[PDB]
Amino acid sequence: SIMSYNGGAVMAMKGKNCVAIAADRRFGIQAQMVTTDFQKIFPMGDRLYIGLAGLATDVQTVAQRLKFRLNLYELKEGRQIKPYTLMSMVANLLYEKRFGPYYTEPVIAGLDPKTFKPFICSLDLIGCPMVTDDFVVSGTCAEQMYGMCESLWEPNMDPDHLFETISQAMLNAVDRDAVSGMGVIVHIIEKDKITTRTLKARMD
Amino acid sequence: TTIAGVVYKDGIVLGADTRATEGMVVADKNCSKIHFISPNIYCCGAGTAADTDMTTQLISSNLELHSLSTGRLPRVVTANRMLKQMLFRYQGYIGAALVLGGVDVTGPHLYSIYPHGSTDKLPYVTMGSGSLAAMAVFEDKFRPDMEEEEAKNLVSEAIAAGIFNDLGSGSNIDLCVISKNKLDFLRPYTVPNKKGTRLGRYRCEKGTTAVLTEKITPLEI
Amino acid sequence: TQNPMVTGTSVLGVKFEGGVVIAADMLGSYGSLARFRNISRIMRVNNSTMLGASGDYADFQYLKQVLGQMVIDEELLGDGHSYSPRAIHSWLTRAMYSRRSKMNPLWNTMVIGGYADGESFLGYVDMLGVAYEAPSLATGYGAYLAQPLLREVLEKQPVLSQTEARDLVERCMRVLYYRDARSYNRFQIATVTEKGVEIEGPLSTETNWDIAHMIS
Amino acid sequence: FSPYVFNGGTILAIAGEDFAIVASDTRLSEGFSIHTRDSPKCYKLTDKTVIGCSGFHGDCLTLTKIIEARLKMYKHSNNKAMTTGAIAAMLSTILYSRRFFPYYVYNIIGGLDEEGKGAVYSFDPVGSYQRDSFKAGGSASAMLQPLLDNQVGFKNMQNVEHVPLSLDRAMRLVKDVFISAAERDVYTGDALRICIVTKEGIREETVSLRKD
Amino acid sequence: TTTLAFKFRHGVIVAADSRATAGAYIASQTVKKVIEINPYLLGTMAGGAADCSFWERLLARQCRIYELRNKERISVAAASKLLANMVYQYKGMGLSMGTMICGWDKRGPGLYYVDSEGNRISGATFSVGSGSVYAYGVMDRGYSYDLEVEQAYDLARRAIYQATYRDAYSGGAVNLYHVREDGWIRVSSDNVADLHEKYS
Amino acid sequence: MEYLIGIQGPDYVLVASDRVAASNIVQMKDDHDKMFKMSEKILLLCVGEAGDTVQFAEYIQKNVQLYKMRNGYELSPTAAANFTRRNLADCLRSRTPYHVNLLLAGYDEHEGPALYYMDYLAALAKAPFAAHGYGAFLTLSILDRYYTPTISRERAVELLRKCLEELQKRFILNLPTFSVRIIDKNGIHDLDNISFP
Amino acid sequence: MEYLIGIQGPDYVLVASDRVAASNIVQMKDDHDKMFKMSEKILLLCVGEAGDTVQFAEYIQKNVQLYKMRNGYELSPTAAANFTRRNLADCLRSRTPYHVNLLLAGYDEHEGPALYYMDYLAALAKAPFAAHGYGAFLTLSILDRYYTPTISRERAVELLRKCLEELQKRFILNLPTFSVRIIDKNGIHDLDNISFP
Amino acid sequence: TTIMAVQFDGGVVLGADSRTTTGSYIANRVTDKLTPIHDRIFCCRSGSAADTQAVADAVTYQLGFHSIELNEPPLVHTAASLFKEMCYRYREDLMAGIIIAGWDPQEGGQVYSVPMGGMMVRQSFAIGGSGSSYIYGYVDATYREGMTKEECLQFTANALALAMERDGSSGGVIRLAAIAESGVERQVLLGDQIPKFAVATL
Amino acid sequence: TTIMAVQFDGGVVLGADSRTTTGSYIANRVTDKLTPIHDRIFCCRSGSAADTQAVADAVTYQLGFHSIELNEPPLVHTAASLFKEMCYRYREDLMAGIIIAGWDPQEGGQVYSVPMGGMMVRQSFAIGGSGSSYIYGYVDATYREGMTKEECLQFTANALALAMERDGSSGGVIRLAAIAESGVERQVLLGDQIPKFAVATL
Ligand SMILES: *C(=O)[C@]1([C@@H](O)[C@@H]2C=CCCC2)NC(=O)[C@@H]2CCO[C@@]21C
Ligand SMILES: *C(=O)[C@]1([C@@H](O)[C@@H]2C=CCCC2)NC(=O)[C@@H]2CCO[C@@]21C
Ligand SMILES: *C(=O)[C@]1([C@@H](O)[C@@H]2C=CCCC2)NC(=O)[C@@H]2CCO[C@@]21C
Ligand SMILES: *C(=O)[C@]1([C@@H](O)[C@@H]2C=CCCC2)NC(=O)[C@@H]2CCO[C@@]21C
Repeated sequence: SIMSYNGGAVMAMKGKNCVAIAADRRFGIQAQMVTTDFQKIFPMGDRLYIGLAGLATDVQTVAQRLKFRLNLYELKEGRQIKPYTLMSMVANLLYEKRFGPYYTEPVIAGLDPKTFKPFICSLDLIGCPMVTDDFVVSGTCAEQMYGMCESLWEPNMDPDHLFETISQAMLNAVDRDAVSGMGVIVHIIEKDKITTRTLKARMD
Repeated sequence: TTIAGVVYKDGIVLGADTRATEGMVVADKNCSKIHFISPNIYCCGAGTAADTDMTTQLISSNLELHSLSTGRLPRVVTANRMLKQMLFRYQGYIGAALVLGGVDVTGPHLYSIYPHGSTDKLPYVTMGSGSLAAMAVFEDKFRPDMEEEEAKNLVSEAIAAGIFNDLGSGSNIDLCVISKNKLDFLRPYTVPNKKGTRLGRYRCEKGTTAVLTEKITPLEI
Repeated sequence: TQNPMVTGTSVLGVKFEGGVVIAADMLGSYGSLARFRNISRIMRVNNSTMLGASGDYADFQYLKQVLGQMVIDEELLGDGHSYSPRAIHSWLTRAMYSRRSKMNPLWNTMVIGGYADGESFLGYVDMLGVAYEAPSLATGYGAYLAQPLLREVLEKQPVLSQTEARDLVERCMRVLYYRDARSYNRFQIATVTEKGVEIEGPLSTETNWDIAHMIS
Repeated sequence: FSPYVFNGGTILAIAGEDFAIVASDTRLSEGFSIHTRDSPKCYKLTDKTVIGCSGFHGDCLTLTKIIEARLKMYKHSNNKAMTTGAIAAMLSTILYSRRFFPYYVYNIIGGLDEEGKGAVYSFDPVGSYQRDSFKAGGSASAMLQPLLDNQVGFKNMQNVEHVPLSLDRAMRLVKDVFISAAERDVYTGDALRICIVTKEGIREETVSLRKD
Repeated sequence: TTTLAFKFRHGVIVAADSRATAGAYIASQTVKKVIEINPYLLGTMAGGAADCSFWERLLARQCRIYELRNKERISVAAASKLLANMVYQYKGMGLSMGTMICGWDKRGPGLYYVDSEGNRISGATFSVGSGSVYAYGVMDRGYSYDLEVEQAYDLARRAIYQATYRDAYSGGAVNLYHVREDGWIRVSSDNVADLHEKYS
Repeated sequence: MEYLIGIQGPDYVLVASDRVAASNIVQMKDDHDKMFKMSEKILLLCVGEAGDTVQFAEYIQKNVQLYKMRNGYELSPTAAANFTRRNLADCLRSRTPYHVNLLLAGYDEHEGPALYYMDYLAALAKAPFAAHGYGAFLTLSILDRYYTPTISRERAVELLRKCLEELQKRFILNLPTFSVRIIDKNGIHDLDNISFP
Repeated sequence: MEYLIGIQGPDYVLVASDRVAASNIVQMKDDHDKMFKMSEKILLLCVGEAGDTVQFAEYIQKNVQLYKMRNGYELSPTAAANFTRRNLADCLRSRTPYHVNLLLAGYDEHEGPALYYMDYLAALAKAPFAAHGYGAFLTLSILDRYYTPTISRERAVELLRKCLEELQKRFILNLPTFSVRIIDKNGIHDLDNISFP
Repeated sequence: TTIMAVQFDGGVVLGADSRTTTGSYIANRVTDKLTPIHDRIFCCRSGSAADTQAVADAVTYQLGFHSIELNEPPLVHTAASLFKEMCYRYREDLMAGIIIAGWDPQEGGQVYSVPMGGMMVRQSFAIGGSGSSYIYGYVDATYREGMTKEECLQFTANALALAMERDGSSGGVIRLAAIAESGVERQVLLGDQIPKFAVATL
Repeated sequence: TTIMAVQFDGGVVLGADSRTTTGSYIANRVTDKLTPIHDRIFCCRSGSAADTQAVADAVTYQLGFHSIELNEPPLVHTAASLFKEMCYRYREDLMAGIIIAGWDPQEGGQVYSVPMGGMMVRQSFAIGGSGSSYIYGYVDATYREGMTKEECLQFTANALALAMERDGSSGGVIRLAAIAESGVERQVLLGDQIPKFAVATL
């Protein structure tokens, strides 16, 4: 599989007036680790983030082209983009390459720039959007993340409990995948602050 | 995927399931497979999700343009022609299988459109991996010129047959009733499956997770 | 065999209070050609057991030879022990698995039906050695078209009468004639009860073609 | 001609101080169709041992028969019943005997050791086996295993007391984990069969899972 | 998989990881890659788990039979020769075995590398598996015949730790064994998380 | 297979490459240079397929020098690395892909020393140390064992010698001599070649 | 790839082999012996596929020594070579072929020194000098240039040094040390290893 | 698929089965394989459903435009020529066997066959499809010159029923059309209207 | 190849073509595909010439031995069983489609079909070969119960001629055999004895 060449895991979770997005930190060529500080979560706004999983070259390419398009949109419109609009923009970008696909799967997590309502969505290889009220996962350890998230997620969680839930899910899921891990980074997005945390993880 | 459609005395009933899978894992449990084309025309999609989505959006935009130009209510044959010409152009590489239902000045029309550009105009149609299970119910219980409630029960039964007997179909049942006087978009219509109650609380408590670094950024309102 | 040559389509089976009913059409197809139109794909094994097969008719005939000889051999002993439907089902499973393990399969899917000790038996064996028991069974395309209707009836009403079961079998056969390309309009119905095995011969389904006028 | 097919199914085993639990789903499927909704994947070997088999069903049936025969033969030759570890080693040799035309079976053995404690042994299709404290196998093994690592093994948990596992908590955990598995895996559903092994014997329970 | 062994003045040092993988799924993190053939003779496992286990258990049976018939313990060279002859009969059929046989006999310490391809080589330092390349560098930069026992322990732990850091298919814990003249001892089982704490 | 290595220090970058050009089983050249000078404080080290290496490297060199001529100042290492990744990635899906593995070393007056790793799929990583080739597998753990972020350039040359000695002991290929350069605030300095008789 | 060489003189045979045992990209052993002692005046040098080499070589060794035990005298080099070729050829068309390339060196009291070349297809040739491996391609012309039939063993060791030096200059593989033996009327003598620091 | 056309003095008779298959599953069981190309010109389509539909629509468009520009009823030969051009040009891409039947004032009733590959031949009767193989001897034995419209209808129905009995890809109902100067008459034969032939029994 | 057998009250009629092909070249143009297995038992061979010849010789040997040991005329069912056993056992190795026709005192005139794969079925009439496909509708339309020997001969000749017209692998002369209690009568139809059917002309 060409998706599993570099590995990687991204997860987004929904709370009460908050969102959380977590990712693994490994960059490696198949079985060899190259670095342990690879960026997979990019800011597309003050309370809007996108996480990309898959082939690292396509991750960087898609992030840069998406920032191109988003910057032009925000200059022309004089507004900040809504999360659903960004979902549509990403889907359009991915489907333009339908027969020469980018090998990346995105998750979007954010708060609406006016009503501050949580939003999370996922997109597959070619751009079918999936909007959920609980959680979304993407990467090489998707089944493991699905099991953890189905077992742990509860509705209407405050930011601290949301952090604990997503941290436990990501840690225990990547501990069972060989090409994912080497650290976890979590962003908790609220109305008034962004909190970034790095987790104590297994480095084997 | 199980999608179905029947013609009854006053119009069209379309039905679908709400499960989306990536291989043998369930990705989405509340997908909407009934798409809007025009206020009188709707489409049920099966196959490749992105292809179905983009194709239906493109044809819907084209039909809105046509209706603005003409000032008249769009016709189901126009949608049929647009869709099948587009799909024939791509030689089956756009993996969209569609059930197209509408009511126009000529009456209720129902079509089945296949990914290679083949079209069939029929009084009842099924598509998807659970199509044969739905078609068994249709071939057993279909009568011409049914009432609205009979047709709704029949389409619900066919979608349920797809749900319980196919591994790629599941979750809830969505319905769309189209007559000349009204439109009913019933999401959800029946819920046959639910998740069992949880018996344990997996200790969720603060300070269980160990942190190395932390950065807090204040945002201005 | 590695390539089947003359095949049969789908076999149906339902258990009811006091016995089992099995149905199959009388056609052997050479590809898409309806070549042999008067063949019987149901077999009476013994007074309690009957068998129906889909797939290679030559492999079915070989199995009929071997099973008949086994039954005769047991009846020569005269000791008051007979083969139950369950024992014949287990022997069939062993035979198919042994053939598969030698990479020389018997290209059949089999339904075994029986009535012994006041209990009904319905069993499935496949080419690979997958075998199981269920209250209704259907092979081939009937697995997609007939099993839904049978299952829906059985979930609501778990116990059926002979009349209800026969009516349900006739409905399912009609559906198969509507939607299977390798199907034929003549079928046979075998029933096993406390009286034994009865086979009812060339039966036809009444079809409806009114929708032909709705094409416009 | 392919000699194999995938028939689905998930099995789970949890070892306790004085108990063992072996659970499985009861759905038998092939491709996108369902064969039966009432095919359990757990088999009783002795009064102290239960086995769980998932994979290709013909191989499962044949292997079950072979194991039963070998247990009878051992009792004839040695005048005693076989222990859980002896059964595990014998099964390892049985699996390796087909190394060049394997059994497509995943096996988990659960029971009591000779001191009365819980024992779980996990196998791969060619006969490599290990003694564990919990193990999941089948189609939803990758979903079930991380949750058991967290909740039974207390991995990644900071300042959490390692209270010993009780039969009640284990039963609740099994039920919850199978409820979560039936949500996301298409091969898992129908009913859950739970077998509890204690010095009083083997006790069975069945609970319902969603039928779609 | 990372397995390692070296001879020094005070005996043989054997070290292994504990991760078992099936594709990219981590099947286990507590697997045992060292087989105890007899109280004076050890073997390591890399490649196919079932193959290595079965054939080294068969070697253990044959070595016990040798001791019964000849009333003397088998030598390391003879045991490695037996294993190589056993696995040569199945060449081209798909066996995956990489083994180190370690012990102490009348010639002193012994260490032999035997693989399913047919190699049987004697040596003073060996490493087998996916992470063997990473272990070789640390071991080669640290190895001396005149090491002290604690220094040898630390070197083996460090090499396995670095291999688990760089290789995706290595991890878990470091299991360490010391072959001495009176038999082998189990030294330690150290989780690589604790080693990360110690070394960083 | 060809070998590249780079070590980053507090105020310097140290790079080394092998000097072998091979065809089939013979070494055609033993004093080959695999380092390209992008600017006064940037070096590009390229290995990979024949022809692809020089064509890609010289295209990048020409465009970087054109930036200097047109704007009167030089590209920073980060900008040069991102330009390189953009071009390699763009050509990845075309009919003329380049099969090149690259290291980029540089010094910025405001950002300091920088070392960048790029594989043939055009993924860009920033590293304290990095290596390319089959010998990387043998020498990356030596760097992991002995590297500290506060390392002096004398100790860096010693660590480089350790890695090359390991290649002489355990590697099956004959890589007898290595080119060594250093980049600091004063520019690019050629150090002595590391040779093994 | 492994390297074997043999030079025949008026009263002696000189053989050399490399001492490297390799797996993938690492040298696992650097003091490997590839010479097998058939009798008091016969040496067999075998390279090729792993396992095949030792199995075939030790089978031949066992049968030659059994001839000595049974008959009270030893096989001549010619007879040993023909026995070896017969066995390799017989196994060529069976289900268990050996992929081995061989040199056989010997001294006969009545026939003198002898060197025999055998490829994996079991063709047997008698030669004044011969070599096996990829390095043969590089060193056979050096032997052609400087070999005379009347060469002394001091000059033979010098010519061997020339060939090995060429391998150090032009060959892509790391073959740093070589085992050297000589066979004369007094038997087999181990000479010093030829090493390149 | 089984398609047939027979010419009588003053017109033509066309007939087809009504089965669409995706493998061994019948997707449509009442399909119409007879297409009006013009007022007195019809085509029977065999092969790929999509390909035949597309070609038929294109020829209908071109023929309508031609008839408007010339202010005449079209000729059957012209429609056959348009079909031949399209089927020969895209013969690598298309799987389409066509029968073109019709009436025009100049030549009367005409039947043309365009097989796969794009050749065009005029026949007195034409048969096509996968089931056509089973009725070649029957049509050769039964065809006679100077048949009337009713005899042609009976002959076509008999042949189609015989083909539907033996072919797994043919079946359903029989669709018939008679084209003459007075116009087009269409019939469906279903159930007991379909001719029956006794099956041999021992 | 086209082979046929029809049963009448008191016997059977067999018929075959006379073409052997190696690709598109006719190696033998007067071959005999009807083989006497016993005095009143014949086989029609289809498929591989060598395979069918070998199987026929083996069955002739076995049946002769059986008849000598039992001191009875053999049954047609016994010959069909021997053919079925051999064709099923070596079904992977053999390409042989057989028709076995005959008369015995116990059951009268009998026709059995052994297709490829080794199944055995008794039929009132049987057709086989590559040309048999073109006459399925004709035999279904023309077959009637209670035919006489002369009507059966005419029916078989008509069917074989129709098959030979349309198949490139069938042709030559028509070989017919009638088997009854009184014995075997063999005929050849060549040239103008072969039934003619008019070809459509425009
Ligand atoms: C249904 O066909 C299905 C769904 O993904 C469906 C597709 C179109 C609309 C959105 C969701 N398509 C698939 O590929 C899987 C396989 C079986 O059914 C699916 C769930
Ligand atoms: C190691 O080589 C490895 C181990 O799973 C295996 C299992 C335990 C005992 C023997 C070693 N074998 C494998 O196939 C995977 C991939 C590479 O390393 C493994 C983890
Ligand atoms: C007929 O040839 C057939 C029809 O599906 C098709 C239906 C619409 C009009 C054109 C003919 N084509 C096919 O591919 C199937 C298989 C054999 O015959 C079909 C039923
Ligand atoms: C007939 O099936 C055929 C005959 O050659 C063969 C001749 C002898 C008696 C058995 C039948 N077999 C063939 O392979 C060719 C090709 C098609 O028909 C043949 C003429």
